[PDB]
Amino acid sequence: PVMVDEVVHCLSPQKGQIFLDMTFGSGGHTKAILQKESDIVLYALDRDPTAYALAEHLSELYPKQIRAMLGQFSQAEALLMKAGVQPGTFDGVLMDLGCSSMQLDTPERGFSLRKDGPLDMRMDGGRYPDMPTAADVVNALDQQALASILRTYGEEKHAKKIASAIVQARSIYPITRTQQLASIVAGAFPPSAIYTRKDLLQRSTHIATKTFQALRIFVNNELNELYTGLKTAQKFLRPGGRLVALSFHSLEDRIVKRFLLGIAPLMWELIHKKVLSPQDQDVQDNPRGRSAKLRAAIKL
Amino acid sequence: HARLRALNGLLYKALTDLLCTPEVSQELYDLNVELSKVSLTPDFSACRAYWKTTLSAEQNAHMEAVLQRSAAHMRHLLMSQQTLRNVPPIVFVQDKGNAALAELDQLLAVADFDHEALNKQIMEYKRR
Amino acid sequence: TKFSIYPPIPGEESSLRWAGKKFEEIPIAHIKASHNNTQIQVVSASNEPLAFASCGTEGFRNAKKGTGIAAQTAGIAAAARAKQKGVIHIRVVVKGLGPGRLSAMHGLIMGGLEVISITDNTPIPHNGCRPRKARKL
Amino acid sequence: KHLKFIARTVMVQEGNVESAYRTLNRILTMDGLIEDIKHRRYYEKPCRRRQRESYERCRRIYNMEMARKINFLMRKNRADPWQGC
RNA sequence: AAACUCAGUUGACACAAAAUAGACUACGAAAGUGGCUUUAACAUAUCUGAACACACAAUAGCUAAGACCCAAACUGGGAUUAGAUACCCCACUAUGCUUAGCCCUAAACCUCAACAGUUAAUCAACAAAACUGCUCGCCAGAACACUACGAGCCACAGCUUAAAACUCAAA
Ligand SMILES: Nc1ncnc2c1ncn2[C@@H]1O[C@H](CSCC[C@H](N)C(=O)O)[C@@H](O)[C@H]1O
Ligand SMILES: [K+]
Ligand SMILES: [Mg+2]
Ligand SMILES: [Mg+2]
Ligand SMILES: [Mg+2]
Ligand SMILES: [Mg+2]
Ligand SMILES: [Mg+2]
Ligand SMILES: [Mg+2]
Ligand SMILES: [Mg+2]
Ligand SMILES: [Mg+2]
Ligand SMILES: [Mg+2]
Ligand SMILES: [Mg+2]
Repeated sequence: PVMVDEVVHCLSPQKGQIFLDMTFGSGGHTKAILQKESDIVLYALDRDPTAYALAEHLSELYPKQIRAMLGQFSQAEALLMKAGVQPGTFDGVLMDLGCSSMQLDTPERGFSLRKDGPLDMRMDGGRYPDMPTAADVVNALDQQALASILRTYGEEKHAKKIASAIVQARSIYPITRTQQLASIVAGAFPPSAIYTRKDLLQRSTHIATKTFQALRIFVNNELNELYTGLKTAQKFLRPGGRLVALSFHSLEDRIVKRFLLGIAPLMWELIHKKVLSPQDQDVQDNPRGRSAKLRAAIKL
Repeated sequence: HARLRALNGLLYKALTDLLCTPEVSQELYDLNVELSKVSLTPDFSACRAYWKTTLSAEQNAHMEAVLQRSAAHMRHLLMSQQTLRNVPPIVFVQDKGNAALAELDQLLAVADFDHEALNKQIMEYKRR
Repeated sequence: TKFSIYPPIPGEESSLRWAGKKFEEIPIAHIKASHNNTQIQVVSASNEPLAFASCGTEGFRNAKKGTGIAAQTAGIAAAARAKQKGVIHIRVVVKGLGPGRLSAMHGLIMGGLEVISITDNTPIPHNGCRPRKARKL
Repeated sequence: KHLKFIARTVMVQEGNVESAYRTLNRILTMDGLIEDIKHRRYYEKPCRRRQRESYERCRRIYNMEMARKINFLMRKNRADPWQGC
């Protein structure tokens, strides 16, 4: 759990309080929250049926203190209405974004380009078979559509080149493997450019990382669904409740910041004025959570 | 763009201060010219100052001629005051917008009463 | 005779009077017109404060302070306060070249007080403290 | 340290306060005080000041020469006395 | 927005800076020098003359001790940014000042060396019209190179002098 100490300190778990975890995933933050407070009431929602089953299994440890739920942010309102809390009155809401550590580590899920897997890149784990896969997205979207998606979601300056390379490759052969797509993206640039791009940590990274990020966002519709999830969390949160959001890329951080700042009187009070960041040593320990920015607010 | 808006406001304030003095010329001060707004070209090629025009047509022409004559001198004065390091040429544009509002007031006194778009292509490819 | 723009000399046999008072006895109205504000203070001939007003005091905030309307409102308020203290004729001394430099005067005229002499006392260092470097944008 | 209400002081004539203010502003402009006040808002570097002064001198000389030339040649602008030839 | 609880009138008050004059074109070898007074004082009438010495040399900078208005690298905030820097706003430091030494660099440029002479038959171009006599300094394709090495210097991430190899048919 990235910045678990900061999340725990800011949310301040207490006896008799109601908390929601809109993204269970591994549940490390949820497990830590239940560890600190043994009398807390918690609802944990996730999209991955594997994560839902993990939460159900972990409910053996806490029978009723944790309640698992499977669905998207759009489905979150309906599922919680089925649960029976329309006012919500949650004493807290935690929203962790990005891809799950379990999802990314597993090559079968296809989120990792380092390990070859099917070009699925779908956070859903079989709940919606009709949901398109990343392979379908690349083999379906046209040159202009793919370039626009890459530019808007992966912040890729050379969206045209990568889109054209992907279109040529899919015209030759179907694109079904993550390593295949990574090789296609690398082929759009000189081979020396495979690791030329360096992250903010100034370490060599694959040139297809931005393409994978954009494709994952478009497959999962992370931006609009994050907007809907933030709106539902605001609607359900108790007055004076604490909302803590963790981000991993600039687009979602911008969306959360604009939602919190209303970019009309403000409906949030920022617990921490400046964005919280993990310790540099913690960043070295967890390179995946380096770009995790914490934004905390109280409902107003 | 934010920088363009800030520069427009700064130039409007500077020009308004300039015209409230006999600094540029005695005749221009006697004309008592007013400004509605100041807009910069997107490429910073020119600065259009929209000056309000009176009802008198001959007086309007005289004021416009004096402003056209003194535009270069006012640009030099602005560059001298260091309000802006590089000041584009100043073009004085007549503003008749308030005349329409005034005539409407006169006549009304007597008037009687993204993802989803590409999801279609994805669906079609999946079905095909 | 004829009118003279030059003020009558203190300690001189000047026949000009205002409400029976001499020019050295007429109260003073100081108007500091800063680039973003306009402060007006009326004092007696013996530097006795009588009325004070400013755009901030009138309730205008931020850029609204640096407007001619705000300066006129401050002038009207200061003139009303001075009139309630018996002031009729004033000698106006103004410093700075703020937007309200004239506008405040208009308000100070709208309050019923009569301006008998307009004076400029803008601080002009012949060469003193070095001013701030030119803004770059 | 000087006496007040002697420098930059204009007496209003029959209450035309606007006219008195315009007269005082014209006096300040003619004496160059407004130029100094506005140019001392920000520090003009000595090289920039020298360039500006040289440009102003050149422009004044050129304008005077052009005006003199126009005035001298204005005499020729009469009606044509040899129309048809 | 931040921060100040201070702001305005009046009075007292500098080791800072030197309106207008100055639309003047002066002084000095150059750098430079534009508040006032006083003292001292502006070489040589026969020219030229430093990698070959003596003495200077803006700003920035170093060393030590002061001065504190303002300005201001840097820094700290404030906004802004996904975040960060820059620009903008605020506060503030080295520093700009004085004293005593150093450093010796500038687009140190009238980009036109000093002295003498001519306006007679113009001159690639542009620039500041074209030349002659004489002397000193300097140049010999570009780039490598305001570099390396050597040497000198109060200089220690410096300055001055200044190459070569490889490469190009241009610059
Ligand atoms: N819109 C959405 N609705 C529900 N669950 C979502 C979601 N978007 C992502 N998720 C899930 O939430 C996780 C996002 S990142 C994982 C964070 C999680 N707290 C952890 O530490 O594991 C993934 O497990 C993903 O499957
Ligand atoms: K002086
Ligand atoms: Mg000699
Ligand atoms: Mg020599
Ligand atoms: Mg020196
Ligand atoms: Mg020094
Ligand atoms: Mg300061
Ligand atoms: Mg020089
Ligand atoms: Mg010589
Ligand atoms: Mg050098
Ligand atoms: Mg060297
Ligand atoms: Mg050496």
